[PDB]
Amino acid sequence: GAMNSSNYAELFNNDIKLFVDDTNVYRVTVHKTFEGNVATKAINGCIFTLNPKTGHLFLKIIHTSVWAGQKRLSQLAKWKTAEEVSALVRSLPKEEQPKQIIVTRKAMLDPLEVHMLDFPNIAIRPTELRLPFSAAMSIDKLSDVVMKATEPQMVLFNIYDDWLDRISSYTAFSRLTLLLRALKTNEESAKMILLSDPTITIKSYHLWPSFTDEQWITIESQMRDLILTEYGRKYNV
Amino acid sequence: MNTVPFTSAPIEVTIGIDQYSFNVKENQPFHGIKDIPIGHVHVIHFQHADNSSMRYGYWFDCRMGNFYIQYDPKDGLYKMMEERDGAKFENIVHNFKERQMMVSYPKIDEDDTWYNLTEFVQMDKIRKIVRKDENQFSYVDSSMTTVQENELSDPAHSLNYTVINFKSREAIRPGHEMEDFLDKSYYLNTVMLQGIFKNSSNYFGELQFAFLNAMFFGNYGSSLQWHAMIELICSSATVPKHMLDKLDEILYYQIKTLPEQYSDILLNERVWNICLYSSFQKNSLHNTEKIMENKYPELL
Repeated sequence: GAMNSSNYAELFNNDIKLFVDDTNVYRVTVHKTFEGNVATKAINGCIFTLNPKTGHLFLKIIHTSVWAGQKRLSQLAKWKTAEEVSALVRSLPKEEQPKQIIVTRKAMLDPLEVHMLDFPNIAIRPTELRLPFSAAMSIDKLSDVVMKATEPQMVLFNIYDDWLDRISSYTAFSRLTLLLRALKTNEESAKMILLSDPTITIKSYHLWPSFTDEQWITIESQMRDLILTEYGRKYNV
Repeated sequence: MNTVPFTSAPIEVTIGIDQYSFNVKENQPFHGIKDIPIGHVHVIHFQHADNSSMRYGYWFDCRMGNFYIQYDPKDGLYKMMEERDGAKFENIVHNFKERQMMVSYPKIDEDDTWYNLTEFVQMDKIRKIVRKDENQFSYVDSSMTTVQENELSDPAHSLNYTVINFKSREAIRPGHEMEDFLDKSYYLNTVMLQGIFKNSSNYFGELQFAFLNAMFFGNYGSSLQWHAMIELICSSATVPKHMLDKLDEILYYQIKTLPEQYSDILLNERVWNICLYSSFQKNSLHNTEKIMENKYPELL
């Protein structure tokens, strides 16, 4: 059934699972034509496929060439997402294949179920969680590899850097979703909080800055304050 | 004009013959149904006055043998049986007719309703869906489950409808996932029509039989099968013109015949809304769309 606030802890057990978010697969800029009509121009996208226990991210870059001469692209985007996830599962050794795949958007369920018919024992699940994985393209190094792609490409990352040396998967996922929620609500403010002490750098092999345990607590505080501010800056509450 | 005599009517019961029905009282001197039109399958069905769970009946064709009904006080139901002695049977039917203890199949001459509901239905196809090879007639009731329902518990008492599943390897060619899911033409035309049914007449025969079992027995699995076979046609972009024209007639007579008060439990909102308003065939069922809009505008 649906992944929710009640069965959250299941994300960090020893059954292999992946989250799949399709919100950055089909990306456009909307513009005026010479005649004053409106048109879209596609830009490179990505599937965000994440093991929440290990932090392993399978970032499948979706090059604009995929869309050439195709109709109903927002519908096609779901099927192409399901095709690439099913190709990723088939590419993994049997002992690495997920037992469950959780889709962040209910519209992915039928496309993924139909592409995964060869895998009847892999459970395809929706979630009642409102996860901020749309903000993945606010992580500079992920945005950079997507925009620079000249052809279809899979890039592998650990979205937790080295955090699992010091904290549990539960806590790392909580840190990740807080960072992404802040980046989603006020990107400029979030980026400023992360990159305001020049002495704290991002290692070449990392996505996020090299914060000490104490600095992560301060950062996490600043992110929460930003999310509440913006919720009052917003809602007139 | 054939006859199905009744030995007796020891318990109060509503007896149906096709779309007609009449109430018989406990020990009423009722001895059967005469003037049954040759050339069609028929169904004789029962609902006991004391217990509406007992809702059941027999598909038969009088061209295949001499059939009669006899109440079994052990099994507590009206049973169909074949009389192999032609002369004994002719003599039973002649006596009961002489004493006018038989109801007459009450067909209006202008009225093609039963032909229209059973046009493609053949007794040899019924006997493959309902397996009891020692009898030439077929027992169905309210509670019998389909092979499909039993996959998702007694195989001998099942309805062997053709399994239709839109999210199956049977329905979806490897490499044509989106195409086959959004346009079911390959599944309809290659797998089901050419592959399994062999022709449209056998497909329509199963569809019509599923409807009739849903209507006469409130058989839920039958209703599921009727809707799946409609949806498979309506969800196909490529259907022969003759099949669409025939489907519109078939559904028109089914919707016309359905009791007004059973639309809520026998009609699936999603399937009908999709078939008439969203599907490839949204504009190919003119008669069905008009009767549905005039008779069941709430459902839509």
